[PDB]
Amino acid sequence: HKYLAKHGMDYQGRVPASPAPGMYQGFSDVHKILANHPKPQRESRHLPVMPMTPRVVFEHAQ
Amino acid sequence: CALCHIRFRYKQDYEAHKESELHVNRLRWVETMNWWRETGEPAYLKASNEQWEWFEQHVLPTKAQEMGCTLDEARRVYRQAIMTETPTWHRPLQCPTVKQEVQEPRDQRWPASPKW
Amino acid sequence: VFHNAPSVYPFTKPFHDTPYDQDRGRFDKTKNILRENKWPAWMDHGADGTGFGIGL
Amino acid sequence: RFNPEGAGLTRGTSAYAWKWWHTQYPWLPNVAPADYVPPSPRGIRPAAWDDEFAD
Amino acid sequence: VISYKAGDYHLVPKKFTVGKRIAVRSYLDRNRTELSDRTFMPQKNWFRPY
Amino acid sequence: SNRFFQKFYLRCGNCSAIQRSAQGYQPIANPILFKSDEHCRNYHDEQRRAAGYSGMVVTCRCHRCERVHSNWKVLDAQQFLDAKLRMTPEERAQRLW
Amino acid sequence: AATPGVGIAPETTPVKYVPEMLNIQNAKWWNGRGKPVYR
Amino acid sequence: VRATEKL
Amino acid sequence: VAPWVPPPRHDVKVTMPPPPGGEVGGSYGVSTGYSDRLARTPYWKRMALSTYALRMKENETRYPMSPHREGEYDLRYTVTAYPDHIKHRPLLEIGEAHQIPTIEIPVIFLVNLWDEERLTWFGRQYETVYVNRNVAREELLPQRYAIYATEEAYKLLGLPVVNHSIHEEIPKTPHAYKKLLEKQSYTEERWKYTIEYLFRKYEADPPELQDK
Amino acid sequence: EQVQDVPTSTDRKPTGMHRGPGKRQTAPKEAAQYQ
Amino acid sequence: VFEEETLRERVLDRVVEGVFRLVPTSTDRLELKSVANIIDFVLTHVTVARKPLQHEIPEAARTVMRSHPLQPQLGFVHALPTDNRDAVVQEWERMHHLDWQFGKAVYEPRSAENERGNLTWLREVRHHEAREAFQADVDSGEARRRHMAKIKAAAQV
Amino acid sequence: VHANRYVDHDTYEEKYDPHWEHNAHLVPDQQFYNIPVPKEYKDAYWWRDLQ
Amino acid sequence: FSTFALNPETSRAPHGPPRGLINRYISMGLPPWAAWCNRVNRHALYRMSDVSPRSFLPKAPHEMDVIWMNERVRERVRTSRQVQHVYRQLKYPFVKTGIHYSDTLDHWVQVPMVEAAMFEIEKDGGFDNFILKRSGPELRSTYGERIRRHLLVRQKETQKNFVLDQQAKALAEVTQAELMKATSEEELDAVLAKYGMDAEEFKRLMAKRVMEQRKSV
RNA sequence: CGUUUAUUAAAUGCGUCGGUCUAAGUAUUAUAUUUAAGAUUAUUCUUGUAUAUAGAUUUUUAUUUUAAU
Ligand SMILES: [Zn+2]
Repeated sequence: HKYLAKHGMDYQGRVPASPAPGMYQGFSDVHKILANHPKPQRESRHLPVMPMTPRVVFEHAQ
Repeated sequence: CALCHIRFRYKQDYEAHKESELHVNRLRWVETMNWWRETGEPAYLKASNEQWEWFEQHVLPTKAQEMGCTLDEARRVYRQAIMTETPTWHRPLQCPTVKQEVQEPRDQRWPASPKW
Repeated sequence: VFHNAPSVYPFTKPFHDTPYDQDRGRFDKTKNILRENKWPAWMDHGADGTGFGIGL
Repeated sequence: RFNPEGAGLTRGTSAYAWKWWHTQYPWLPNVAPADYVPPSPRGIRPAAWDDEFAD
Repeated sequence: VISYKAGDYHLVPKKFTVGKRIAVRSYLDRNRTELSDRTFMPQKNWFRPY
Repeated sequence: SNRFFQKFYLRCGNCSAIQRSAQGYQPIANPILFKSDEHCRNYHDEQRRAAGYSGMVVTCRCHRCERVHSNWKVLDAQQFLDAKLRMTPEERAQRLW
Repeated sequence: AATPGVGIAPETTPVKYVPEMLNIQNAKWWNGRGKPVYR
Repeated sequence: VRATEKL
Repeated sequence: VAPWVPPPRHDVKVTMPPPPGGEVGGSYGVSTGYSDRLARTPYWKRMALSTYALRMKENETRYPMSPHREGEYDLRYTVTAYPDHIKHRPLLEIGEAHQIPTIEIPVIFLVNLWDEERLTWFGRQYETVYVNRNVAREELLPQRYAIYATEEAYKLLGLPVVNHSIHEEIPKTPHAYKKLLEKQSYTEERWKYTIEYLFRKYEADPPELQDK
Repeated sequence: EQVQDVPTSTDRKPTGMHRGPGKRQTAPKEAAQYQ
Repeated sequence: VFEEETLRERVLDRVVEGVFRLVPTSTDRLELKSVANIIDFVLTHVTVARKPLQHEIPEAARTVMRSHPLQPQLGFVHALPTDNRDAVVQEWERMHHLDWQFGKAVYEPRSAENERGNLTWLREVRHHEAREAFQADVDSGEARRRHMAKIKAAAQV
Repeated sequence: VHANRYVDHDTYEEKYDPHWEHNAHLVPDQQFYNIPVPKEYKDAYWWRDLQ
Repeated sequence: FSTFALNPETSRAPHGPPRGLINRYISMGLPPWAAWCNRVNRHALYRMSDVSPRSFLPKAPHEMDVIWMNERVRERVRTSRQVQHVYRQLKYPFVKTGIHYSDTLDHWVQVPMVEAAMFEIEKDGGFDNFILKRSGPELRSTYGERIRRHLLVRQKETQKNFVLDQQAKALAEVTQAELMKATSEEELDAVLAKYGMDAEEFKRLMAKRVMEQRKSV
């Protein structure tokens, strides 16, 4: 829906996982408007860091 | 029959409607209203004028000298407001009956009456 | 005493059901709006994942 | 259950609209950033638009 | 003279009114089919003056 | 229908002649064949006179300008003494009786 | 969860059924919370 | 501007 | 917490309490006024600041009436301090049907207005006309053609003050109105009831003796 | 009185769209109009 | 909707840069993608251009409004009632013509007043003509006399 | 406090009206001792003078 | 109550204290519905003598919005049909949409008001005066206090917009003594430059006026 | 094929069908119901409710409701 519009084709390739930095920035509890993936990032290029939601910290505690 | 808001379900009465007491009466009413607007009103308030202006020129001159005032001033003592007249706002058309019917003992009882 | 609202009987009764409404009282529930709280955010939900700043 | 960036929302309210019913958040009206001041008839003309054009 | 045929000024502009009486509008008369141009045409904006 | 007596002091508007017009005893419409409209509006109307002609046009003929009009201001009898006591002894012959 | 017990009156006539309409006694000393407001 | 308009 | 409790409403007189509230504009329900300014100042003080010629002007008993609410009985002598219920009664009593008919009010026209349908005059300029209650409010007043014919409206315009008794009494029944039309037809449009207007028919020869 | 031939009806559209007794007949305000 | 870059640049260099010689920032170029928004963006940056009206008064006329007897009270704008709250809850209510309704009024500052039927205008133009008439005495001096007649009524008593 | 204040055409501020304080109706308050308002605008505060 | 046909008015009861039962309750001020009480306890003839009316306001006096001039929701005790059950009910007044033209603020304004206000408005000379002579706790409205403010401004704006006509006529009068002769149209600039009342605005404004001499003919 | 306080030809549920709705939601739709899917078929006849109705009642049966001794 963003490759089809800008390229005139079906993507016809494996889509990258790990949503691009800058997507879903207003969302707060994504977890569904995503896979259970983390909120992607800021629109930055800094190294990926898990936004330590209360959930991620619990997994560390497991 | 939009005139009287009537949908007709049975034929043979849609025919007998045009002279029905509902239609013919609604005909008279929506007509006499036209009469009032067509001829009446533009002539009724014509005469209402042609008598007032008669007064304020044929009678009020002499009347203003009776108050000892100026002529223009009396046109606010003899007509404090011009209550024109409409179909919707007539003062009683007929001065009510002066000789009222005589009361009677109740059920035509004659030597007075024990009860009411 | 449900009708402590601006009396408007033939018009639409603005807000009627919406969060910022009259005819619902003052010390009511349904006041999530008023989430504005003087206390800093971090002390009612921790500064990070481990609920650090939490407390009184 | 809200969806910010929802291409509805009137684009002023994406936080205040989580509250408000489904039936009332599309209609919530556009107002201002609450810090945007009215268009002000001040005298600052674009840097290079210049007079003759401005006049 | 100032002519006047009656049935002229309604006291309320003829948009906000029924024959006489201002009419009620309450976001329930309105459809959601307007406001659906938002999917492409973005809402009005307040461009701050530079 | 006023069971009780009361005299007002009506002040004309044309000549301000404070004339007094009383209200006698006019008996109640018969209760034997009762009529609910003619009674309960006889009574409610009676409070409206008893409170100094509250919601009624006053129609009495003047004594100074001999004519009947509807221009009277009903004076409560301590607004009357406010007026009567404050008129030179000659105008008491003019406006009062 | 709650109940006014009065039943919401029309939005035009906001008050039908005052408790006095039923010859109710609500002295502050009798049932406590009594004394009405239209008073 | 009002004093203007009189003249 | 009340810092600076206000002073009583009408405490302006030196040796008598201020009139009760409500009468001055406040809350009814209490008969006797009281002001702690007056009750604290010892008696000689209250007799110092005042001469005998003055107390007889503020002793002054306006007994039934109220000196402040002009025209209404003093609310410290009624059965209870509330306003007189009887004078200010709602227009509909507790049982009657609302058959208050259409009423036509007097308005002072301000511009020579000339109907183009009846081709005659709604009203000359500066003459009071009895117009409908919902022509006046909705068509004659919003445009500046007319105003009401109140006493003070006459004062503002330059006309001899005339008392139309504008809604001095509303009629609650058609035949209770069609009597009020008879009263108002006499005071207002009086030329209808002259010995000269009752005899336009006869200012000259009885018609049966004139030419043809 | 010679004017008592009031048509027992009137043009006014009957309020009360549904149905019932007393519809579409003269009113004592309309009976004084035609009079 | 001027969305595709090829279309926006085809309009922005011509109308907002060419015709008007305006220049839009990057973040506003985002929402500057419709005929409705192009009109407003101009109609803010051209409204912020009119030199703020310069209230400049002369001197010769200035001394008139000073010595003139009748001066203006001029504080009323504050008495006006405030409707301050969240702008959305304040403007949601004006969902329709809730403007002149229920004791509200869109007060636009008015500089001239209609004189016909305006009670509060005739209510003072007579009170003024009752001030010019009283002022006539003090001009001639019948006020001082009629005022000096009180103290001679209030002296021998 | 700024209602009915002759603006003077030198300092463009309110001239000190000595009369104003006499046509002023001190409406009370909790965070203020007694706010002064001109007489004409007194009735809008009818509840606070009753509270 | 007397039985004769024509009972001319008189000072006192002509035939002794009026007989009958309903004359017994009128002789004590009560209304003629006391004839239908089964118990007339000392509270009852208090209750029904209307010493203080059993009648209240729908909302608080402070929160009241719709302009109820002098009304309450009086309860009307009705007796039912064939089997006479007595029940009571609260009867309201009739509130109309008061869509008036208050010429103070030269625009229509709507405040819902009981019928009794739509009469006492016209008895007061306008809608605004009815807002203005009533006072606070008397006009116990809330809309009436939002529209009194605009009324108090848009009056003190007329008075302000009046003194314009007295500061303008002052200039117009005092400048005419310097528009005295049409010798120099370079001087008409200087007199206008004196009061800073520019020419380009005045010249065409007078032109539009002589055209208005031709627009009005 | 689910689901129930004395646990099931209880009551759900899909389809069809009847009625309602084009100024709050898409009339191959959603409200409001009666039935029960699948497969055959779905008969005869009307006195009342409803609809339509014409100041109302009283009258009055295209479809629907209930009825058929
Ligand atoms: Zn007289």
